[PDB]
Amino acid sequence: AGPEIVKLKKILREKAVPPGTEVPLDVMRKGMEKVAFKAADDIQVEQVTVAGCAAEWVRAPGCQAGKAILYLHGGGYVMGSINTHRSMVGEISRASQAAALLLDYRLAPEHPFPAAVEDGVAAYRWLLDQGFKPQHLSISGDSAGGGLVLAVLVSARDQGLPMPASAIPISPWADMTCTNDSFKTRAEADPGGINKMAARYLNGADAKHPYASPNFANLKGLPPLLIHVGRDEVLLDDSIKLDAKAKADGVKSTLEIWDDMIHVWHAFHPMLPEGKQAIVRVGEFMREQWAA
Repeated sequence: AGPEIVKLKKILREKAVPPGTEVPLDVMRKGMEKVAFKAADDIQVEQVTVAGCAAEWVRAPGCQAGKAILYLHGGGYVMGSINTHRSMVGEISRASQAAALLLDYRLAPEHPFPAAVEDGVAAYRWLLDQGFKPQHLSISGDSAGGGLVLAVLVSARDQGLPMPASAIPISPWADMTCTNDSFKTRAEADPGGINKMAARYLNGADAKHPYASPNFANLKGLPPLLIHVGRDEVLLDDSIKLDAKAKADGVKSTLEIWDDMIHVWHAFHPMLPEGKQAIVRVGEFMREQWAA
């Protein structure tokens, strides 16, 4: 075992709604805004707009000259925002000695798929039109953000974009049909409302569309991947298959299933030792890919 996730699973259990209570969308969004972590005080921010989206360049101490991270936040594609993900991304910047571009890409259901892919690609392109050098770039992202990381890669590659040096999807949702065992096998260990979000993002598009659900994509050509995911999460299967397909596709990845972990446990770094360490390790990984 270990005891910090025990306290914290108990905590998260008492705060989740029931099973299948039906939460409005602005009620869910404000929820997330109201309980989002304050970024550490040593982190600095600087707002920018990019491809018509608001953004923050998110810089911790340490940050090196050429380097950058296109960070994409999770939230189901229908929620989450610079603010909800500022704290964790600070930490990932601290661990990786790079500044992050923390994108407020378009959300459904006002902006359905392929909107948020069109934003990712456009931000990446922008980083390049700023003269960040592909091999100095990394791209990372939790949850829905994690699948998008992929989707932006396939997408940018299809359009002739030089690939970045690493990509680090965290607990990615890369399969919008949500049909994987882990939704059953793993359900009792996590805290379908995730299907309503597909429906919201998809808005009737092919749910196996490569750019929506990149576990059905051609990944041939993409850069070394490090994929994080907790044994006690519903989304486990999405991460193993991500690893399978990459393998299948020529790509390097290191799947690291962390046990007794839950969805994006990184986000609980302020009170969670594995939080802190998973983040450190995300850092080592892009630093490693960059040193190469």
